[PDB]
Order: sequence, then structure tokens, then C-alpha cells
Amino acid sequence: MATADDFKLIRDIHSTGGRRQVFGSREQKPFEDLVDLGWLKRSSVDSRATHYQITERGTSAALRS
Repeated sequence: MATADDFKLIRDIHSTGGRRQVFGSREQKPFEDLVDLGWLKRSSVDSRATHYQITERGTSAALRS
């Protein structure tokens, strides 16, 4: 369901340490969409920046090349 551009995004999560916090707005949409896909998981949902963490799918998506 995700595009190659999303693969670039999900791999970035790993390059940032495994967690990726995004403030919000349209930028956060693909992140939560990956949550819907099961690649990301939003645990600490703060009004500052929502913290997304990699799942096993998100890890497999990073290994996907």
C-alpha cells in the first residue's frame, strides 16, 4: 500500500535511532498512515511532537531494498 517515498520515510525512522518524533501537520500524516499500515507505532502522543517507534514490519520495510 505504501509507496517508495514511504520506504524512504520508514527507513529514516531507523536512521534517527528507531524512534521518530513529528510535531504534526501534513508531515505527520504519512507517519500515522504507516501506523495504520503497521510499520510505525505512536506511543507518546504529545501535543508537541508525536513519538513514532519502529515495528517489526517497519524493520522489515527498512530491510526491503
